[PDB]
Amino acid sequence: GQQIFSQALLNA
Amino acid sequence: KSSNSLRPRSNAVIRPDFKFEDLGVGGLDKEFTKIFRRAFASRIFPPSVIEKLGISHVKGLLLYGPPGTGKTLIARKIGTMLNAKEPKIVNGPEILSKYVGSSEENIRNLFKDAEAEYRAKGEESSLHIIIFDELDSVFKQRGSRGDGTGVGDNVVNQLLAKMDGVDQLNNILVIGMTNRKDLIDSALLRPGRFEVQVEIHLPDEKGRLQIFDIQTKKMRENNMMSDDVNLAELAALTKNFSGAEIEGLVKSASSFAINKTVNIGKGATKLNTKDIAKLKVTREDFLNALNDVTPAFGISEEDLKTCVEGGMMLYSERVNSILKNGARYVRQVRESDKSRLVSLLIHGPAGSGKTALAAEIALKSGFPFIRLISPNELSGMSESAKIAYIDNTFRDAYKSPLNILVIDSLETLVDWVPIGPRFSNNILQMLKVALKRKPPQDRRLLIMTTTSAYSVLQQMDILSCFDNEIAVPNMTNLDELNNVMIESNFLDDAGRVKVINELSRSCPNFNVGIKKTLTNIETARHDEDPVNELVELMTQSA
Amino acid sequence: KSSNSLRPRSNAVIRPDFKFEDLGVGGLDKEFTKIFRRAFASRIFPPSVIEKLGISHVKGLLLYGPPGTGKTLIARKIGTMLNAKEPKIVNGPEILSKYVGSSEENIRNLFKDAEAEYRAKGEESSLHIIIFDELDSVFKQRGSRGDGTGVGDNVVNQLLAKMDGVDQLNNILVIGMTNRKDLIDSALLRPGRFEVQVEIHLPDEKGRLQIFDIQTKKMRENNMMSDDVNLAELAALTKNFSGAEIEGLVKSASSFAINKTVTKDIAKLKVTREDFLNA
Amino acid sequence: LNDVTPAFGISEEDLKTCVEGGMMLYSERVNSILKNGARYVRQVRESDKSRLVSLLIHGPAGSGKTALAAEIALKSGFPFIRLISPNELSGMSESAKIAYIDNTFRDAYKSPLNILVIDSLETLVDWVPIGPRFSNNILQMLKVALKRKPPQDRRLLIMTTTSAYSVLQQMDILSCFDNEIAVPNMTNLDELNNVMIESNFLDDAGRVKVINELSRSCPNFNVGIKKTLTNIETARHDEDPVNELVELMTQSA
Ligand SMILES: Nc1ncnc2c1ncn2[C@@H]1O[C@H](COP(=O)(O)OP(=O)(O)OP(=O)(O)O)[C@@H](O)[C@H]1O
Ligand SMILES: Nc1ncnc2c1ncn2[C@@H]1O[C@H](COP(=O)(O)OP(=O)(O)OP(=O)(O)O)[C@@H](O)[C@H]1O
Ligand SMILES: Nc1ncnc2c1ncn2[C@@H]1O[C@H](COP(=O)(O)OP(=O)(O)OP(=O)(O)O)[C@@H](O)[C@H]1O
Ligand SMILES: Nc1ncnc2c1ncn2[C@@H]1O[C@H](COP(=O)(O)OP(=O)(O)OP(=O)(O)O)[C@@H](O)[C@H]1O
Repeated sequence: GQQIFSQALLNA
Repeated sequence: KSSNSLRPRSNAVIRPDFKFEDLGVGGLDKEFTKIFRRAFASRIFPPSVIEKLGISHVKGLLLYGPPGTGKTLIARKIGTMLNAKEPKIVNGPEILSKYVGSSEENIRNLFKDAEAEYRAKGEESSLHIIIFDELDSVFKQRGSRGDGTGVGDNVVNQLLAKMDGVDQLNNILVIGMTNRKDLIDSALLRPGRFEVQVEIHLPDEKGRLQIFDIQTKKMRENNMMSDDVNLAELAALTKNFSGAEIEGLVKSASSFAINKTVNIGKGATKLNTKDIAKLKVTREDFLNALNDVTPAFGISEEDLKTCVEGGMMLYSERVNSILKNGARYVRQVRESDKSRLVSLLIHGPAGSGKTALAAEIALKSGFPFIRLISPNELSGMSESAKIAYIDNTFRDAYKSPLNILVIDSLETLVDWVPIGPRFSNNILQMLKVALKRKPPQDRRLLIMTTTSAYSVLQQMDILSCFDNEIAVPNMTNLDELNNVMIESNFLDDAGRVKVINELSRSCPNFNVGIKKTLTNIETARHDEDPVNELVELMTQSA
Repeated sequence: KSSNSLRPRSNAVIRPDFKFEDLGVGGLDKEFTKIFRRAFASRIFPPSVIEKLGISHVKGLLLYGPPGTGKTLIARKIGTMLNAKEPKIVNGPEILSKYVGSSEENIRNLFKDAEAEYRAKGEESSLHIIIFDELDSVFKQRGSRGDGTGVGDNVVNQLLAKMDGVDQLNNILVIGMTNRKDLIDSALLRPGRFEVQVEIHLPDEKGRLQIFDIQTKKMRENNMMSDDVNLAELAALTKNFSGAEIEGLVKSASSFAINKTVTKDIAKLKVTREDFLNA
Repeated sequence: LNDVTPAFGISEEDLKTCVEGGMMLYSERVNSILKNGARYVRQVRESDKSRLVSLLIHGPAGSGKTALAAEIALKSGFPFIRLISPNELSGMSESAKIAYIDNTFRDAYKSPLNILVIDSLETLVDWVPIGPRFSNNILQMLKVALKRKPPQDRRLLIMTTTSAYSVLQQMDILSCFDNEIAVPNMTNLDELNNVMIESNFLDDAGRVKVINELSRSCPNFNVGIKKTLTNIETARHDEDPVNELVELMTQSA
């Protein structure tokens, strides 16, 4: 019974 | 250009060539007057006077009701029969996204074109429409259980801040539809956000006639319906039918009429030019179709038919008196305008036949709305589930102007056993509070409850909820047995004679009850139909 | 386009050559009449007449029964012998995902092709089919299931809004199989969503005879079955059997014979009554 | 005014619906009790150190207590009026009931003057005489909350209605009520006719006939007003002559 979000990094 | 004469707006919204017979929605007629006065009445008067009154237009509309009634049809017709920009349809949970800040952006992007055009032009901007479907999916009460992820609150906050905020906007109309308005947030239902709220209910008999005439319109004008079809009769035959089941009925009748020519399967799948140019849907097709579409609001009527599977043999004379009393009470509840709640109790010895009499009275009453609560339906569930079921059933009965409820075997709904004594206090209290709550204004109810342990109900101190008692004594004389045997076809006349003659010698103060008598006759029909078996069984059972 | 044209459809949906005798399912005859009358009857008549009557086609089919009695078999046969498009199969809870908002995006992707083809070719579109398997696993009554994160309600609402919404579709047919019809939601069974409901039950004696006949066929025409085997007696001895049990019986007897023969005696292989009785 | 409806004023309508049957002054004791209630309202309005006054209203079942309390409450004119009754709490769980009661009591400490009405105390705690069975937690919550003084310069008047005086005596909960009021049943046959004229059941001659017949064959009259009104309503549509009315009255008595 859990859920999750997500973030993002750009390119070096 | 607006001349000196105060003439109506150039690009009006509703135009002057409009009438409620063009929409195509039948039944609801007062609701439409309300909707079209409150919302689309301040956009037709010339802008000058509406500007001299200092009032802004309403920017919200909510439609709620049971399943299969006409909400989405109204939304669709309103969206695509006006003079405005195309609607921005959104399905129920079509907003949510995966990344951290994309859901709120999706809710923000709906208003931007409207903002731009209001900023650029002013009061001449064309109306914009956006429609939320299944509103009760994401916008739930803040701070409640559920939505463990922090999404249940950010979405609601964004919508609240964007519908009435620090920057004004009055060229939008947002419309929402739902089956449960008890879960939508409480700050979304105040003037300024979703002002007009309308409930759409099941249709009336004249409403059913209007819906039937609406559906079978292209069929009649192309000469494809027979001349022995009377729509009034069909409206009469359909009792618990919603707007979305008449359509199913019509299409099933069409299938029956089609299938005769091209018999799918078999070898008769060959289409003959002659007989498809003379198609006609007839009455028998409709009557046959009535056996396919089973209404979902009338299941209990089949259980009230099952209850009386043994037939009402009018033995004795007390039965007629009981039935007459029941009819009198039904008539009184029908006519009187002040008696808005009448409750009865039907008590007697076990096996005397109470449920059958209650079911017979309820069936012959002829009311639109009838339901039954029985131990069978509640088997295996838990206490909370049972209370929820009882509450839901009692709430469904507060609509419509006439209702009937049959509560069966009260003492076994609360888990009674005399050793402790043990029972459930929660269910007992719920029923005690439910059998004294008057329905909403302008409604009536008639609650008939049976029991077989009168004394126990007396001890619990619950004998104040009821209003009148009906006793059902069991058979005592010996002619009643003769009538039952005559109506059951046990033996020939001679056989009945011998059985009654012998029984006279070995049975004083005969007292059995009908439910047992029928079973004894049934089982005695096999072993020894002569007197011996029936006499032995009736002696050992009495 | 239209006009009076009393000639069959351009690309008929069923076929020019069809008969129930070759479908491959035995014991269910009334059920097939009902299904093919109510569902595939309006897709054969010329489009002109159907347009005149103001009718729309059926967009659902639910069929339920006890374990192992011929439900997936029907769902397979319907979706492979109808000149339609490739079925879109979703078996079990194959949609749930652990990212917020990605669970229902899988339910919205099953209808994209149908919408795209409907928007271009209005009423000349081919038939699209999607099969839901174990329907009762995820689509339970909304509001009653135990507390959680609120994904059950979103899934049910998404399917409800996609099956019958503000944008109309007239190309889709969706099939559902389940063993417990009571658990399904109440609003999914309304006419217009899952209109035709059918029940598959254990067969009677004639059903058992027909199943036996259509199971042992390729071994009766290849001259591999003895002459002392009588299927009427076997249909009489097996009582309360299901279709799956009869198939198991057949392959068990075949295994008996094959194990018995075990160099080139295979040329004479033949299944006999004794193998069936031992099975 | 029929289109827009308040959202906070959803409990004064219920109080207004409890006196739907109408008030009839069939005697003078009714006037006396109403005057006493008005006196208490005046005292709580004009005083400064008496920030909490609690009353009890008790009597035989069916004597019309809730209607009388609602009538006193509605004529006060205070800014804030609220009612707690079994109908509101039906279907909830124990914890939900406690939370609801606590929040309603905490919402009464805002306005300068308040009135709170508790209906059928015995049924709020689920009392059944078989066990005896009842809920202890709710009883303790109510007992604690009926003696707590409100914050500075705020006044609250609590009125609670019960029909099991003896049961409350047994629980030892009778120390948290300042004054008590009784509402005895109608006991003089003349009062019946006083009601009858107010209801216009039958003609004057019929009224004389019924009163004379009952006086002939109905000593020690004891009915209660609710039952009397129900009987008159039933007798309107079945048989106007005395027979039905006299039979029903002698049955209830
Ligand atoms: N008042 C009505 N007049 C004519 N047809 C109606 C009416 N109400 C319903 N229908 C028929 O019902 C069909 C489906 O109803 P509708 O689209 O309104 O469902 P709904 O009320 O939104 O249901 P749900 O709760 O499942 O979303 C409509 O296409 C129309 O054929
Ligand atoms: N008045 C009647 N006349 C003829 N048959 C009757 C009558 N009442 C009941 N029956 C028959 O009684 C049988 C059903 O019994 P029923 O369920 O009414 O009994 P009951 O006393 O309510 O049961 P229980 O013992 O569970 O409390 C059916 O055969 C019905 O035909
Ligand atoms: N009516 C039938 N006629 C012929 N074969 C049948 C029939 N019913 C079942 N079978 C045989 O049963 C095999 C498996 O049955 P199937 O997979 O259709 O069962 P099911 O109803 O889907 O089972 P479950 O409820 O376990 O999912 C089929 O391959 C076929 O061999
Ligand atoms: N003095 C009165 N004169 C006339 N009608 C009255 C009077 N007092 C109450 N009534 C009416 O009679 C009924 C009063 O009974 P009500 O149920 O309100 O009180 P109760 O005794 O607390 O009830 P319960 O029977 O539930 O214990 C209501 O219809 C009210 O309108």
